[PDB]
Amino acid sequence: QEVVIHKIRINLTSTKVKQLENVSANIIKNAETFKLVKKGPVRLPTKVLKISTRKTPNGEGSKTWDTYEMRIHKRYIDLEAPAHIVKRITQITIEPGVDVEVIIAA
Amino acid sequence: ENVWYSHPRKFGKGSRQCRISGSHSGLIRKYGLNIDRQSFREKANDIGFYKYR
Amino acid sequence: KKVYTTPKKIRHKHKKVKLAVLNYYKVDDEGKVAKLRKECPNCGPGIFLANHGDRFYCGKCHSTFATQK
Amino acid sequence: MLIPKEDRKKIYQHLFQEGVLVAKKDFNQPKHEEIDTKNLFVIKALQSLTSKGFVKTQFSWQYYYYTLTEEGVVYLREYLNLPEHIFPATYLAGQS
RNA sequence: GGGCACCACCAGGAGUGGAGCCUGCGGCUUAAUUUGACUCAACACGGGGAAACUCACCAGGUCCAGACACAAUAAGGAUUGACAGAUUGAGAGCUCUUUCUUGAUUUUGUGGGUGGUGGUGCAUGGCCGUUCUUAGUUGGUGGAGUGAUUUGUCUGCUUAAUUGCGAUAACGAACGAGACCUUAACCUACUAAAUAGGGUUGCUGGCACUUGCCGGUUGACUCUUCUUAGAGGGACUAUCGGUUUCAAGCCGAUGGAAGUUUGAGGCAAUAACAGGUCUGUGAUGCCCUUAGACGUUCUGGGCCGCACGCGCGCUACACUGACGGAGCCAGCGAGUACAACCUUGGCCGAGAGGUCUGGGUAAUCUUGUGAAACUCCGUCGUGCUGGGGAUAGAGCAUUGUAAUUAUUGCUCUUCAACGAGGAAUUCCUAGUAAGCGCAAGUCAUCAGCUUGCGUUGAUUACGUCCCUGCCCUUUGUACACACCGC
Ligand SMILES: [Mg+2]
Ligand SMILES: [Mg+2]
Ligand SMILES: [Mg+2]
Ligand SMILES: [Mg+2]
Ligand SMILES: [Mg+2]
Ligand SMILES: [Mg+2]
Ligand SMILES: [Mg+2]
Ligand SMILES: [Mg+2]
Ligand SMILES: [Mg+2]
Ligand SMILES: [Mg+2]
Ligand SMILES: [Mg+2]
Ligand SMILES: [Mg+2]
Ligand SMILES: [Mg+2]
Ligand SMILES: [Mg+2]
Ligand SMILES: [Mg+2]
Ligand SMILES: [Mg+2]
Ligand SMILES: [Zn+2]
Repeated sequence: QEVVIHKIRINLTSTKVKQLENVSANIIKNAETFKLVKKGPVRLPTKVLKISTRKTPNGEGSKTWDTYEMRIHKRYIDLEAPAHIVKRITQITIEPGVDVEVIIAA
Repeated sequence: ENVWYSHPRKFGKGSRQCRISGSHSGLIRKYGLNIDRQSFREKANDIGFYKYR
Repeated sequence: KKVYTTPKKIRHKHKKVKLAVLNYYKVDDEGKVAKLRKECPNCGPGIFLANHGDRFYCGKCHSTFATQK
Repeated sequence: MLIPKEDRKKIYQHLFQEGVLVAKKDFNQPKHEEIDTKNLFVIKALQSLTSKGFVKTQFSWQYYYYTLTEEGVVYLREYLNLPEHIFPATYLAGQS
């Protein structure tokens, strides 16, 4: 009766990459099963967090450095689909590590 | 109990303590870590930061 | 290290000069009471004014009077 | 140590309610979270408790952590009045 | 004797050392100008660009944060508080003037802790640096020795490499190197997108005025080359030629995005050093200290002082320039809701900077960060000149509680030294060197520093042991705390 499409973006942010990919795949599969209009898994530029730190505590000896870094992986799945469907999706397909998140408002 | 036991320590080296040691020395305040650099190094792997290149 | 300076004069926290069953208040008859000095206007009765040469205060509100009595 | 006793009592009550206490390692802080008293005072109280058994303390990451032993609990009860079959976190409230 | 390396030298470049100025470190000075560290492996290091904080130093003051145990007061107060002015640097009750509060917390002792950017890194942990990113290290058999040990682990030739080929009482192995990983390069081949870019077309601006050219609009429709970033491939020294016991390999052409280990790193053995750090650390032994502290905390300074040494650095000695206009292109990034982040766009101001407004928690907004050095046309022409910009004086701004011992910016003014730097010595082999700016880091405010980034982009080798260091081998050794030896 409703069939009210709010236009819903699923964000998918993570560090672990393979896991994220798997999650995305799962989501896609779910969508296919439910048979909806959606834009495919858009992948955004991998933001890298860099922390340069002198390896030493005491600053004595040669001046050596360690670039410790964090990889951020950010994906978007845009669903032209209802509210109920979105809710259902949210309910099923949750894995550890990946930050599942929904915008909901076009 | 005494009245004057506080200079205004809103900002600067004195305000910004670290989470672990509570030091004002080599304080990584980037990305809201607030960690003395040594401490960060010791834990960096657990906090998601890995050496690659 | 460097040696300590030594002027000489030390100052200690005063012991307070404690006193109880103080000579404030009185009774003449027996039945009724006769208050000496006065009680606080700001707070309720039970607390009593400090009396000096045209200068008053009270301790429950640390020290907050001005008018004479 | 120099505590207005009411505050101390309040703190004790709070502890009892909890079955636990988490403080900062932050002296000069004007008022604690939850309790309407100075954090420093609370910390001092906790220390005192520890010194006469009762509480178990951890100082990790600028956060003091506190849990009550059986004896400690008993002491707290005595301080309060409350007799038996009471709060802390020694057992669940109902189903959680 | 034989190796290796632009932390060695050649062949060259850029230099530094001279000049001024920044900043480190001495020396002196000073209440105190806190401390750690001195060949490489101390000296723009302590992420150490100190205005207070930081901070450890000095002059001064404040505070207990003296846990707990046990007694002396135990309310005829234990001790807690305390406006008023003198007091006090001082709306520090710091107290002596005071005579009101405070109710057993305490407090007065005695056991007992606690804190200390106090000490000792030659008492330790962990981490780091260095021998060494060099090529080194080990054990299982078996052989040689009574034995410590040795051989394997090596004449030679290769290799960046104890890398391999070979020769062989040694055989097969492990670690280290390699492989590995990350990134930097290729994909008109896949999967993808109004948070990335285009094509047609709508409306629409201007042109020439024929159909055509540039545009502007998230109006439609469709695409994935560039974009990103998932999955894969792709290089293996490939094909050919020589050269080399026709081996390991090396040298040259061809193709190929890539033929220097494809480039760059990340990790990186055994054994160590009395290397550094007890001033990252509720990592810590012991000593010291331990309630007028060497604890803390306020306040004012100081790390920045100057006859003078060296060490990183910047700015220049101009004509390959300077100054004006004009042209006008990057990549790493980073960036706030409990705060005050980046901050376009509009108005004010010669500027700095103010204001209103937004957009952004971020491929969306700042941001195409239209960065500089560059390129074009003009003004000065080789004169301590318009090169050079120091010291200076003043005002205008901003950050903060506080700017004098200019924080920084801007405006005018002052125009010093220095015509390419002696003995010495650093760095370097390709998108490197050098130049040029950006960038975050620290950050309330300050970049001459730093980790990165891209832009412009060469000269000369592509070798050798002459020097320097290091490595092995053979030698000699009265050394073994090992030449700072005996
Ligand atoms: Mg002193
Ligand atoms: Mg060296
Ligand atoms: Mg300095
Ligand atoms: Mg340097
Ligand atoms: Mg400063
Ligand atoms: Mg300490
Ligand atoms: Mg200590
Ligand atoms: Mg040592
Ligand atoms: Mg030593
Ligand atoms: Mg044997
Ligand atoms: Mg051997
Ligand atoms: Mg051949
Ligand atoms: Mg490589
Ligand atoms: Mg952008
Ligand atoms: Mg001149
Ligand atoms: Mg700096
Ligand atoms: Zn009163």
